[PDB]
Amino acid sequence: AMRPFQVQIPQADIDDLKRRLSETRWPELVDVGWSRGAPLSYIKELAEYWRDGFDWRAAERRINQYPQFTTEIDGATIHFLHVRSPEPDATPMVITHGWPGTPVEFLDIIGPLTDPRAHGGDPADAFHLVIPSLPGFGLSGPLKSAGWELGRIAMAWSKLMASLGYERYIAQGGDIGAFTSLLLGAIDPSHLAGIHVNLLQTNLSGEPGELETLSDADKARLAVSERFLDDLSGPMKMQSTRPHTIGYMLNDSPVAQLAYLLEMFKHWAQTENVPEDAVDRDLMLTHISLFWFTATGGSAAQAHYELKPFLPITSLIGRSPTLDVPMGVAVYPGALFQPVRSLAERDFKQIVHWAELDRGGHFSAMEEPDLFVDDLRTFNRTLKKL
Amino acid sequence: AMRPFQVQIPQADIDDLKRRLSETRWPELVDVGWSRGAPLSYIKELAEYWRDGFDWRAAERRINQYPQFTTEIDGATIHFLHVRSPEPDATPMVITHGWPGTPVEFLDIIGPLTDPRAHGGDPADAFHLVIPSLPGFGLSGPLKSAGWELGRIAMAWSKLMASLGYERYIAQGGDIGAFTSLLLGAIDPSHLAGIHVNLLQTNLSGEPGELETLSDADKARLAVSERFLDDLSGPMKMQSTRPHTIGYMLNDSPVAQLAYLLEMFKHWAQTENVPEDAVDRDLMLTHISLFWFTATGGSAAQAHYELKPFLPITSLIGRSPTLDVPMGVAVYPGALFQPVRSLAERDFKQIVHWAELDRGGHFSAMEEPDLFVDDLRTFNRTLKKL
Repeated sequence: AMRPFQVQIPQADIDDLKRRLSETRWPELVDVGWSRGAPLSYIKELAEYWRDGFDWRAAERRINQYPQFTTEIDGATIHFLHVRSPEPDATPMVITHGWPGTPVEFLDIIGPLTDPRAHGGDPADAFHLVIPSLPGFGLSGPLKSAGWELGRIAMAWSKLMASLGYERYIAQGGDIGAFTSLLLGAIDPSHLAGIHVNLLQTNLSGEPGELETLSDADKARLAVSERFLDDLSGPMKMQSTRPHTIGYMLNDSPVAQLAYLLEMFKHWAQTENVPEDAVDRDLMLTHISLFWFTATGGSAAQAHYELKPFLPITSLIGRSPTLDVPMGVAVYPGALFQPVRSLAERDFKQIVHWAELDRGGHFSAMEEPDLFVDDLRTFNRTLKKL
Repeated sequence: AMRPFQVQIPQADIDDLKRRLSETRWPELVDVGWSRGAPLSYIKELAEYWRDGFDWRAAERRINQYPQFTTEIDGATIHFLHVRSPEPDATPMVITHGWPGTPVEFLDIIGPLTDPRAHGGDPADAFHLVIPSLPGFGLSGPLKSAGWELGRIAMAWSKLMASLGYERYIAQGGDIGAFTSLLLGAIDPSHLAGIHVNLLQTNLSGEPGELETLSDADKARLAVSERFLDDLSGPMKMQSTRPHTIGYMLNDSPVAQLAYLLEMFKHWAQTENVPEDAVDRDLMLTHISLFWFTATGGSAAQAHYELKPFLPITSLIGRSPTLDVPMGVAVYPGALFQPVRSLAERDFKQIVHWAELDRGGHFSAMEEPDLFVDDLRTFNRTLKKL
């Protein structure tokens, strides 16, 4: 049974965040720009704005315009947005965030996807949207028990869609949400209209002849991963081994929680100089505040521990089980991993949609809502012609 | 010029630590023992003892019985203990900690090393001790500028010993202190009586015939490293890429700083169930408080960034430059890396002392002061016979 939910942060918690922000003990660090983490000049000014200018209550209102629910599945609380189109025949779609994600990434796409008529679009392009928070993340709240490996998440998701009455839906996502959607392919193929992933990593099989078949451009695309592995993989390594330790390090300092996530907003998102290049500052702070207020820094960190075998820091080699479900792929230029189509085609036998976009990074929908919407609309048009 | 120094933590800073401790926002985490970080039951009780029972002023007094100084070398403040033996002909020795080290590791060995006569030892075994804090660590205070690669540390150390009037000394250490001492071998061989390392990692060269020459036991010893690399390397990976981020995550929460270092006291030290198995709790909290009070969590983290090329997460392969300086090696069973003698002999041409101890981990002197003292005494006796 679905229990109506609204975000309502107690006033005392907001007061506590402001107190902690003004009392931050700022470290003495050398100025090397963003090279070793957020520079003091940037993070201090942002932290001050976070305290003095950011309007949490307004952000809370913007989120609460969307119907939300919580339900219990397999021993965990799951929070989700459920936004019905005014078109009854809209195509159901579950959009799943990854780490460090929240449904707030998707505020800018919800309107256009669910109500295209009101956004100058074709009413035939409508979706009904389900936007859940991963177990242990943000509004789903912290975990009371562990063991949430990918297959368990996928099983949960199929139960959710089934109990909402959706017998045919699209599974969409990036990062953890991409894996979840891909696993839905094996777990719930009879109810899956299609899978769409906006972040795809393609592994070499490890078999001899494969490399020779790749062009210089394919190989360069595979080597893109080297930036993440060398420079950006620290948080994933920490979370895949000691997520509790990360918890202690995020839960008791707002600036710690800020500084940690600024890494993704600077480098995972596609930026030039600052996070604001890619994402609106108030949206970013909304996203970040969710983690802080829900105190799920540590519980969310558990996901990397649970998904260790799937981590690119664990292995970049090996065929995935074959997948016959209609599939769409979107390649964002700033994505940390870049898929090679022929490697993708090796395992995924019904890729019906392959799009290469010219801007946007890791948080694709969040960074480039219009591109993302146009893309998903095109994909669904293709599905309907099958 | 050497400026007399004493540790004197302002009372307000102690009051601030107690306030922050009682106001800790404890994360909701599942109970999986130590598997994913410090369990809540352990860290909460320790944090309460830290606030209510631990006597910082007493720890401060114990440290201040040793003459200390600060001096400026190559643009950085260096703090050091300087403990002269009552034997004027004692052998000078510089003992260098690593990460996450402090001179407090050595309180239990200072007396026996400098004044063996008073400790039932032979006065001929005496050392004069120099015990510096690495640039950016603890009592040396945070860095105002970066660029502190190993060679720069070694150059600094040779300048320090020279200006203290020591024309012949032993360089001793583990971890960063081991590398520093080994580099002193190339940088200051005319003033080096010998090098002693209590943590030695031995790299394969990468050359063909080498593996065949190793016994099953040698190979098993090389594979010991797998525990560190798989399970314990997160903090080093984070610090080698984003030490500022780590800074923000340690500087504004005592419990964060506690939880982070508990990793080393649990797993790097040789324990069975708890840190207290290996190290006295009050000594541990003294060590940990140093980082907190000096606010050098972030500045110390810089060392992994600066020493990236030397990191075992970076490379485990390649010959080191040949070294002809008289060398001593001590192998502690709980050390994270275990040296193979024949690999050591490959590069180090005058190993005169090789000892295999039966207890103790990473913080060898701290965990097993009597073994460590007996070992260094034996080593120096060997040097004198050369």
